[PDB]
Amino acid sequence: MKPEVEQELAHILLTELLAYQFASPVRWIETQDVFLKDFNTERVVEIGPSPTLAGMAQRTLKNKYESYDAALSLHREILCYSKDAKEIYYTPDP
Amino acid sequence: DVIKGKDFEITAKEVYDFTHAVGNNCEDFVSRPDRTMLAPMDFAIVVGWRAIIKAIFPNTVDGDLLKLVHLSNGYKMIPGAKPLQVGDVVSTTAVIESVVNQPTGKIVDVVGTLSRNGKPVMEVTSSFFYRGNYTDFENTFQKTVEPVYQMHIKTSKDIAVLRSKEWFQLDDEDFDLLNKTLTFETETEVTFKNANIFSSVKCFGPIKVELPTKETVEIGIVDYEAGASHGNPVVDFLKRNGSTLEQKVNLENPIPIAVLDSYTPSTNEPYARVSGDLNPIHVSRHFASYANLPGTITHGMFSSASVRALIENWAADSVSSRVRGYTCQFVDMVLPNTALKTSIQHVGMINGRKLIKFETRNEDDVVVLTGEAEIEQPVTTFVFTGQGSQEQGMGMDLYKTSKAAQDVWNRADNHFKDTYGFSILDIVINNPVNLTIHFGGEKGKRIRENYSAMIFETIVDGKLKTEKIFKEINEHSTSYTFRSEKGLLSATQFTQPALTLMEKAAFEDLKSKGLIPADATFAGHSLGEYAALASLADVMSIESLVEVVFYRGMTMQVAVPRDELGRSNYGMIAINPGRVAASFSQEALQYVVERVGKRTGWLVEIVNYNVENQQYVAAGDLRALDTVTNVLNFIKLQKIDIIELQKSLSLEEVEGHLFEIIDEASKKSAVKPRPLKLERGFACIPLVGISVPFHSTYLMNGVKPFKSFLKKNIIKENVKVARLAGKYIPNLTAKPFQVTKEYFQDVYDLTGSEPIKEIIDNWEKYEQ
Repeated sequence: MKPEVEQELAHILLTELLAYQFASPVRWIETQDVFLKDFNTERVVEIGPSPTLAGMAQRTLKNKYESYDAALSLHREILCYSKDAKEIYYTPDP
Repeated sequence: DVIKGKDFEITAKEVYDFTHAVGNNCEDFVSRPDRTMLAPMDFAIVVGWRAIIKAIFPNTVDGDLLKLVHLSNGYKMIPGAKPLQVGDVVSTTAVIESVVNQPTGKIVDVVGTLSRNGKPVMEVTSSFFYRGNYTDFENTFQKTVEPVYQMHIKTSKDIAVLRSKEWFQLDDEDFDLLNKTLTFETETEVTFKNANIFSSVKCFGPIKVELPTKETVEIGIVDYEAGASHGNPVVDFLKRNGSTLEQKVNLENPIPIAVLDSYTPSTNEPYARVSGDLNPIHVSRHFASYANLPGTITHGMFSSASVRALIENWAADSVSSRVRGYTCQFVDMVLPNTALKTSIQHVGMINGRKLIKFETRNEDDVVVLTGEAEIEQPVTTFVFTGQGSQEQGMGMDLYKTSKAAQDVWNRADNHFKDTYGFSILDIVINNPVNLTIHFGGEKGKRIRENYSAMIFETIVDGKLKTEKIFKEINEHSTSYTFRSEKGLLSATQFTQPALTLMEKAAFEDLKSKGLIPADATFAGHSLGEYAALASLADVMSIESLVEVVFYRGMTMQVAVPRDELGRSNYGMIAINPGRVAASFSQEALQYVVERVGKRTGWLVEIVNYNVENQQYVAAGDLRALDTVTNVLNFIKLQKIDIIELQKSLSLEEVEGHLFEIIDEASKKSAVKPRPLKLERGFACIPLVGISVPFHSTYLMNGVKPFKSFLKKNIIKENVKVARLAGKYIPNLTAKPFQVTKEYFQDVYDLTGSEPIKEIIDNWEKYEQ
């Protein structure tokens, strides 16, 4: 499918998603069932001055994934930038 | 001449025998059902060893193969190439790279390339050492593939420097190079007359220009020819004036991963059989005595593959797929019956792949090997905080240290000073309660002209009512005053850009220290998803991003024009459905919020679906927020399920039983005046710092202007699909970004629109 057409279609697709998610409800229930479950992402970082999505992704996992995280030998690190930067930059205290 | 090896099919037996011939404990190389039996990348040599050695024989590359001690070998996957599966059919082709006659002997570099399905999958770079003295000035040659340098032409004194260079042949000699990014497919051949001076220099290769649509074209040719060369000036030029595409960043302090005890087996027989390295020096003591060495030397590549197991174990989290590279430099020699104490360090990080540096120690406390290892960890995903979480002096700790923060904040603030005549950095730093934007002077007029174009395009009964923001400001207005009760930073118009910038500056500091894989997923908290999108994809430039978020912040301040103070009779509330009752799920919450909103006649809807049966943020009329607060107070106290009584007792009588409770709640919720506080329920907790009703039904009018702005401010030239696709998860549509009729039809279902319906019907025209 043509590059200039695939650029037009991706441009309109995103533009309409952002124009509507502007005034549309945020389905974050299923958003946490796109990456946490379906894509087995290990390390989650929360970019911001306080943790909000942190306690959200952690309590989604404790509800639905405590038996899905312990049964596939994986450690999910839910991190916030302003609180847990050390783990990000790999700059521990010796 | 390019050499070609016999097409070598991968089997499950040979890989199963190799996991004991190296002693690998990785379970991704064991034969089990469902999951594939991936080849360990150290097995790639078994395919290509036959061809690589075939390049070292030629009668013009001459030396004592007994005195040939392997110098350095690697394995590197090309980008995207999946590592070898169980049953794969892998062909080999190699070429001899450089014949370098070092004073101590002759290093010969060999480049082998393995091909599966017709395409390349991994390249093997090696160097070997014929020791002695090599008057080999005729039989020598250097044929290396020079790194693709770029060069940015920001200015005219520096395009004049490039044009002075005769080697830059242009197809269109008038082509305006200014404000472009050229790249150089440089490959340099060189003959030597001596061990330093070159006999002749050959620099050729096309020259491209990155276009705004990210499709390059060959606009020039490099063609540098001379006699008695001492160095390639072309490559020397691009070394200082141009830049390498990939620059590995390092840590402040390298992570001491470990120092693990690997034991060399008494015998080098089980690996010489499976490797095709029959070389007796490893097994035959009589051969090992002829080589002057202190016994039957362990296979080098065996020491390589034994340390690779350790690199995959304790630096690649025990996964076959994610390890990308593996090199080993042969320093010293070690015998069988040793306990090798291998010193692994994580020293670097580059663009997702962890740079792992090691040296190999024995019990004897001496170094026998060095080498690198690239390991991608695609298992990163980003979540971005939304509004309310802002405070005075936020992201100023990052500002005074990082250049990646500094340059972001500075570029935004310069954009804001020159556009709207104010400092977001002033606001964040000291939170002025009021800010007077002065339109005095020619700066001030051009600022005011920017203010004049901020307009609500709000639909009213199938017709747009373009009502100006801050109506007061007109062509005769001198100076406007932005007003806050406590501190303007708190007002959303500034909260949104400040938060979005701090989150862009933090993420650009991680780009500067390159801790961010290029295939991670992401999603953000209502506003957060603007930061994530600018961050992970570069969807908006910094000046674009701040403008669009400012415009949003203006749209959301005067979405509902308020009283004199600025107290909107709207807001939000974060509801635990479990608090009211555990049996009271998400289906009983959406049913009770829709039944209270139809009866009471006011607005209340579910706008964020945060946590599954623990957090749903519901916005609308503030009386329609405290009457649903009292509805989940009264259902909680009464312990009365609606999902039990609607099916298991009576059909739609519960709907007629829900009027009288909503009629109780809404006749005590209609008493309280308009400046009412949303008082925390037993089921609900009210949101602080958010007076606007974002994502509710109140701003259904102001969707069409926000589209009109995102049409003027998202240009398809910036937008790429590759960088988005598989990662981008919208807030509304919780799905991977897909450019298909599946996603167009699933978005048209949630909220229909004229341009998504026009593309679904005309999808077959845009297919071809």
